[PDB]
Amino acid sequence: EPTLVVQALKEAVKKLNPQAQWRNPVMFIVWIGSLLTTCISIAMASGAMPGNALFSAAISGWLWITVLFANFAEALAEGRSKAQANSLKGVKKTAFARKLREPKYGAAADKVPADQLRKGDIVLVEAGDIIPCDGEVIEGGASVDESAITGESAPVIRESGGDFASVTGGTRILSDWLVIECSVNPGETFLDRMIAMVEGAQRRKTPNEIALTILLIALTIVFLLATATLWPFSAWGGNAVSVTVLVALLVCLIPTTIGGLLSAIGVAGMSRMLGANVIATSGRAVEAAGDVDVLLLDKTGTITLGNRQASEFIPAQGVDEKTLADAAQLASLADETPEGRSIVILAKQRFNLRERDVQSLHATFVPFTAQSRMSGINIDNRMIRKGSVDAIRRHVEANGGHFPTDVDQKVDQVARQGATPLVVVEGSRVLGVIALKDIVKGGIKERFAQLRKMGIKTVMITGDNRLTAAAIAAEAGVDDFLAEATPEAKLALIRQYQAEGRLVAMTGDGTNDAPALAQADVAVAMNSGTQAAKEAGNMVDLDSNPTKLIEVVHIGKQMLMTRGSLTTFSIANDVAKYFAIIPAAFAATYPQLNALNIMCLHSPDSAILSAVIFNALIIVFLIPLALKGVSYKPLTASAMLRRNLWIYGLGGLLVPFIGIKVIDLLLTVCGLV
Amino acid sequence: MAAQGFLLIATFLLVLMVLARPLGSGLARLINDIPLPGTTGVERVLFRALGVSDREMNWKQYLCAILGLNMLGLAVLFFMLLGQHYLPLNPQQLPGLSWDLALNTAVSFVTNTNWQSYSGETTLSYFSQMAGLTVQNFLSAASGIAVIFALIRAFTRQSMSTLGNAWVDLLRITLWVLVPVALLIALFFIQQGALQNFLPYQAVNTVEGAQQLLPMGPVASQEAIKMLGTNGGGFFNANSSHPFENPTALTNFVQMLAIFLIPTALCFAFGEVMGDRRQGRMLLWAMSVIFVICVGVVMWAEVQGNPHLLALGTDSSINMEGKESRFGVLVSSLFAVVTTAASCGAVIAMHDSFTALGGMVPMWLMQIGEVVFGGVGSGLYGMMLFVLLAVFIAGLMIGRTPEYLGKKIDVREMKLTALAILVTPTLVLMGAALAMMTDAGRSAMLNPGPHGFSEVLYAVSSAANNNGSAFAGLSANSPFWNCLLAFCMFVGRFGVIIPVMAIAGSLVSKKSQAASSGTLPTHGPLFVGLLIGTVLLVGALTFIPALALGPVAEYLS
Amino acid sequence: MSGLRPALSTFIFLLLITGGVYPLLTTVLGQWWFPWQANGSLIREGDTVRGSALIGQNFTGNGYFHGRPSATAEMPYNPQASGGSNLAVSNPELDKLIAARVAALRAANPDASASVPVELVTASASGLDNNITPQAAAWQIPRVAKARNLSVEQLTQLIAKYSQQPLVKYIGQPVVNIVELNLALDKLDE
Amino acid sequence: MSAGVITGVLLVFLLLGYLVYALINAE
Ligand SMILES: CCCCCCCCCCCCCCCCCC(=O)OC[C@H](COP(=O)([O-])OCC(O)COP(=O)([O-])OC[C@@H](COC(=O)CCCCCCCCCCCCCCCCC)OC(=O)CCCCCCCCCCCCCCCCC)OC(=O)CCCCCCCCCCCCCCCCC
Ligand SMILES: CCCCCCCCCCCCCCCCCC(=O)OC[C@H](COP(=O)([O-])OCC(O)COP(=O)([O-])OC[C@@H](COC(=O)CCCCCCCCCCCCCCCCC)OC(=O)CCCCCCCCCCCCCCCCC)OC(=O)CCCCCCCCCCCCCCCCC
Ligand SMILES: [K+]
Ligand SMILES: [K+]
Ligand SMILES: [K+]
Ligand SMILES: [K+]
Ligand SMILES: [K+]
Ligand SMILES: [K+]
Ligand SMILES: [K+]
Ligand SMILES: [K+]
Ligand SMILES: [K+]
Repeated sequence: EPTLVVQALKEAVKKLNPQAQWRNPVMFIVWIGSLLTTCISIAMASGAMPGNALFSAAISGWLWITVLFANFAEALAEGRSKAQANSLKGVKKTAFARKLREPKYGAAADKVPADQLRKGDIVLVEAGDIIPCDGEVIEGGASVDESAITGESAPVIRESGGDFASVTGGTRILSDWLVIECSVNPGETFLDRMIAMVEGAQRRKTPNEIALTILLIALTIVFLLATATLWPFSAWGGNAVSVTVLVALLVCLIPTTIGGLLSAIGVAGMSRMLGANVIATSGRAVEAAGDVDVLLLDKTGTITLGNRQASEFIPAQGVDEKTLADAAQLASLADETPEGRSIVILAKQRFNLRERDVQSLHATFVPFTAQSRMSGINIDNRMIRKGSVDAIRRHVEANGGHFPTDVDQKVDQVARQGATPLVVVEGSRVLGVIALKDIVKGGIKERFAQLRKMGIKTVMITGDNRLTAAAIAAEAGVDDFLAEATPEAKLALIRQYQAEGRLVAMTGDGTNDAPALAQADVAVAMNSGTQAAKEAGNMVDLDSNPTKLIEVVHIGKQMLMTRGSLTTFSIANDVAKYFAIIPAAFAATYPQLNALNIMCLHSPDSAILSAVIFNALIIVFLIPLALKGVSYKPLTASAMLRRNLWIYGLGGLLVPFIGIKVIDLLLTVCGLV
Repeated sequence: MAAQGFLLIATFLLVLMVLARPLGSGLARLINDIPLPGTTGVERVLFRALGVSDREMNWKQYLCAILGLNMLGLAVLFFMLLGQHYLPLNPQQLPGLSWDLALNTAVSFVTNTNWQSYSGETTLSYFSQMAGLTVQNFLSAASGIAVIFALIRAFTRQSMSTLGNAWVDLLRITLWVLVPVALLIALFFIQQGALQNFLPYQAVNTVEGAQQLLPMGPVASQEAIKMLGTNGGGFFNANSSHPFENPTALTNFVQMLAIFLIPTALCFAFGEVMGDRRQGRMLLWAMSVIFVICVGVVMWAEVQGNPHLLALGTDSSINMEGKESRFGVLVSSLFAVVTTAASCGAVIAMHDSFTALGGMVPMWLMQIGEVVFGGVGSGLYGMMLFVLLAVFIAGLMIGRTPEYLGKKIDVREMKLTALAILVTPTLVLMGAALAMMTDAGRSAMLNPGPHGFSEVLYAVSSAANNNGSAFAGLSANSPFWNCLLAFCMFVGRFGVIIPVMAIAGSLVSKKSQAASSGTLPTHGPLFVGLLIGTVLLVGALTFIPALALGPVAEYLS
Repeated sequence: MSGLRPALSTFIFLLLITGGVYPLLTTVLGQWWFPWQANGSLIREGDTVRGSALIGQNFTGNGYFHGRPSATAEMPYNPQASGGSNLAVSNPELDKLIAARVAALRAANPDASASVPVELVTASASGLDNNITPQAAAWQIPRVAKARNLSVEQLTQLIAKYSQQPLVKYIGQPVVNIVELNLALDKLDE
Repeated sequence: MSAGVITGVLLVFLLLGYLVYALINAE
């Protein structure tokens, strides 16, 4: 909780407008009770009604603090989202654009800010200037630092080739001029869509949150009825219970923990989804991704799914580590595969490899091909192709070069280590081998076994033959594998998996597998221009990782079970709330009821203040759990229910006793009451 | 003492399950629209004569049918009670009832509550007892069993837009499950000492020379339908304490078996018709655990009675006040728990004379919603609402969409379940509040201290939760009391029936999935304990302050 | 229109079938199989009735057996108002009534034990209670024997004759029919 | 009754009506 964010969010909180409060019925009831207790306190201070006129004031102040804490939760979640929003948008608020009239560079560069310019224009960007437009490229070439999307700062080639000519967002260029024709208008710009997403928080509630609010409202109704009927019941026996005690019991009984933390949970979970390089338009799709029973992972362009990434560089006899990393960075520069992205990221992390001056090289770049499983460039007359070891062995044996030496025991060593060997070549001489290690610390096999223990099934689709698909399936640990994939075959697979009443979540290409993505219940689209994807739906994956649907399952089950755990906690606290307030509330109506005070508290007003203070402070103490979700252990459904009960139901039955006791002890030592 | 009570609980439970499992199979056959053996051939002729073609109807038509028949019963009973002196079978030539008592009795006997604000033997005639009370005891029970039949059918049927036939359901229930079993029970009651005559009130020359006017009548048949249909509307002032009503301990045992017979058989029928008996055994395990704990607590509280009896020179402190002598204190306690758990107004013992702790647990156990072996079908769909809450909470815990037995639970089901669970506690709370803010409600009082508020709260809970068991010290013959309790009975039964019917009509439109490893099972000790915790925790969160101002304050006093 | 036909048809059929046939069949079966059980179990002695074998009578006589208290309207043992004492446990009115009954029974039975049985001082649920425990009957033996000039052994034999234990011990309690016992006592003495 | 009692009862009824309306709605 950094101060420069928390203070500004508290400043946003301080507007306690009733219009912003009545959308949440639980804390609108709490707000109404707070205003009622405040008015009672002012009337008692003026002289309208007798009594303490300070106990009521303290109760009203702490109820106002409860309302402010719920608003602190909601605005803290909104500010945590808006920090990541302004980490990308804030550069483009104060910038400039270089306009042009013709695609030729040899023209007068017109100076227009172009912050509201329509589509179909022509602009220019050069020498580290921020790209202000989102369109296509007809000519030019430069290295582009996609920090605003990737978050790892890695150069990509943006040249007119057919697929590598699509800029996105306010993204930093690094080499030289690159003419751009923006094909969108503001509002459908990527940064504008992220603005609409971060300002689109809790505009439409998900069905899970709607049903949870229905249950919370029903609990609010029964608690309100009991509290309101206590005055006629206790007015007959002795003097009536004071109204401020009734309002304190009402607020302290109503579930205000989950009631104030629900929107915080939703916004923080969607912020966590945004931090996982996933563009989700609505949270209903995220909840469905948490709700599915089978997972389909389309491997057609990537290599060994997406868990395997670059770990370390193994050189050769006739090359140096710096030269090997230079060749690998130049080869994988023109690769949007997660493997090539990992190669670029590892090279940057090792030797700080940067801008390469692609236009001075004058090399035409060939991207990754699904059938060839190859990716390389055309510098001068040599090929810097790289890929799988069998494919590159076929490539080097297709020419007159001699077969490489010691690479067999090198790839044997990395296979004994347990990594996929990625090999680069200069055209005739093998320049080394790269070990692709799994990025999951616990292991992708253990993660898939945990998914199996969760009851959710994992299936991957491979475009290669039966042997490669079986090998990758045995290496990963999946349940079913497919070979020779066609869109008709995958649509039929989705239909026959849905035929047994199961929900299908499938990730794949948004441009090649769009009907099957629409057929699937959840669609984590990847490798797209993202414009029509976000228009149609089709939850956009940024770094095109096929295994991030597991990450959505994590962030899309964690939110739901955090909601359930906090709901059960807020329900279960009320037993200790009874044991604290009921003897305090009925101290004068029935003095025999002091035997129910099982905890040795001092005075009834001290008990009421202690219970109200704990009810206020539990929201602050559960801020980190609501922001981070729950660190949950993937097991069977019965085991998860048992663990969640043993943690949160027993917490709700135990820790309010301890908290009320220690708050009353602190009050008695400090002498306020 | 403790061994005798445990033996009584165990014997009653095992005999109940043994006698109720074949009735569970019979109710399963009625649910699956399969005619009973020996009934077809004349059932078709009866439906052809009655103009029912067994046409399937949806939830709107089905609920409208049941509600219209209930209004017809209410109107017929109200006119019969107003004009009972014109009707025959008047041994004492009793006058017609007042408007408030007639309306309260009509609403009470149509809403399967059977609250009595009067003395039967000096209020109602033989024709009134024979027709307007027994017919309503059949019809309200048949309506409840029909509602739970349609709910079980909604849980079975996959993507259909209809539920069943209301007239076929009520006719089958009344003619096959109700009339023969109540006939056997009434024949056993006449085997014991119970009235099934129509003689006038026989004057008795007492041995010491006093005068006794014995109230003869057709008592045994009304007893049998009262016990079988979980009704509780007695012939006399004492709903089951009268020796013309319960002459023997065997008769009392048959009474408790007949009370718990149809909820147990309906749980067994649910378990059989779902295909998996584990859900019915889950419901039975939860209700049996709560019931055993409640009987143990009430038996201990009645054994550890008042110390005033020991102080004023008696050989034992057992609270025998307000209890019959032919049945023990343990039997009276067990019947009190049975009748306050299963929505039955019949009482062996006067519940005012119970200890505060032994009268709290009947009160709380009927305030939770009357769901532990409750009503006749009524407690089973009360369990359905509570297990909908339980499966929603458990689905939230496991991170998946809630799903009870294949069908997912959505916003509309959540709204209707929340409303149905809201309906009866709000009636209890505002009815008791309105009774405590009016001198008309505070003038009918009998006992002082917190026991008086206990009496008021118990009466309002009896009206709203369709029990009819009364703290008999409260004088509910006031017009304000009659109107308030009648409103509570009406809104309670019909505003629980309507939203659970909308729940059934929402559930028929859904298709059940396949039970995967990721789906939470709805059986086992974990889910039984979760459902028990849900029911007791909701009942506590609704009624701990009221019980603290009433029976808890009395017990600590 | 469409719904007024089957609703009315089903209602009239079920009303007639239940309300007519079920009590009529139950009544004819009762009067055919168990007479003097469906008719009230009235003890008939020479063209008059002396009470049922189930209801119970007010016995304030010194030579009779005193049953449980009744507390019914307009009369102690009033079958026209078969209610019960609904006084609470914490009721001082019930406390003073119990104390008065204890004092009255201690005055009436001096030769018996000082601690009276619970049944003889606590009112029943229905005031028409014909039953007391055999321990209460044994408590009442000495006063009846002294009043009627009889023996404790004969009174014990008569009580055990009119003691009706249930079929199973733990579904009820053994009880003594007070009205039949007093009638047999008067028939044996005179 | 009294002014405070009747305004408390009416405020409870308006809060109950607002909560029932919120339960009926999905926002
Ligand atoms: C204090 C004791 C607490 C326990 C009491 C006993 C509870 C049952 C014991 C179960 C444990 C042993 C069984 C092993 C498997 C366990 C897993 C399981 O799911 O068991 C299900 C178990 C059997 O199911 P299953 O074997 O898995 O299914 C096999 C068939 O495919 C399914 O079809 P089916 O089962 O209908 O067909 C078989 C059936 C054919 O059905 C019939 O024709 C009629 C029989 C059905 C009713 C059986 C009697 C049920 C009586 C229950 C109440 C007993 C008194 C308890 C009073 C407690 C008072 C404190 O014939 C049988 O074989 C019956 C099972 C025999 C086991 C019970 C032995 C009977 C003696 C009576 C109980 C004595 C104690 C047992 C030992 C416990 C340890 C002390 O349930 C039953 O016994 C009968 C099913 C219907 C009744 C279930 C409702 C239970 C109500 C609980 C009341 C207890 C009070 C609550 C405790 C309160 C504490 C605070
Ligand atoms: C505060 C939260 C506390 C959470 C407690 C969680 C306890 C976990 C213990 C950890 C050890 C487990 C490790 C082994 C797991 C597998 C073992 C197994 O077979 O199943 C045992 C079971 C696994 O669950 P499952 O998936 O359903 O079983 C699969 C079987 O195939 C299907 O079961 P089955 O029928 O086939 O089993 C056959 C046999 C197998 O026997 C075994 O092998 C058992 C092995 C473990 C020994 C421990 C005994 C467990 C069963 C006894 C439970 C009664 C005592 C409960 C003690 C709780 C603390 C342990 O069991 C029997 O002999 C009779 C079973 C007949 C079923 C009827 C059960 C009697 C009703 C009792 C209900 C619960 C007590 C009332 C609670 C009332 C509180 C309000 O784990 C349990 O221990 C269940 C106990 C849960 C107690 C309920 C906690 C209630 C707390 C308040 C409610 C909170 C509501 C809050 C809601 C707020 C919003 C509204
Ligand atoms: K609720
Ligand atoms: K709370
Ligand atoms: K009832
Ligand atoms: K009654
Ligand atoms: K309820
Ligand atoms: K109910
Ligand atoms: K009910
Ligand atoms: K009900
Ligand atoms: K409730």
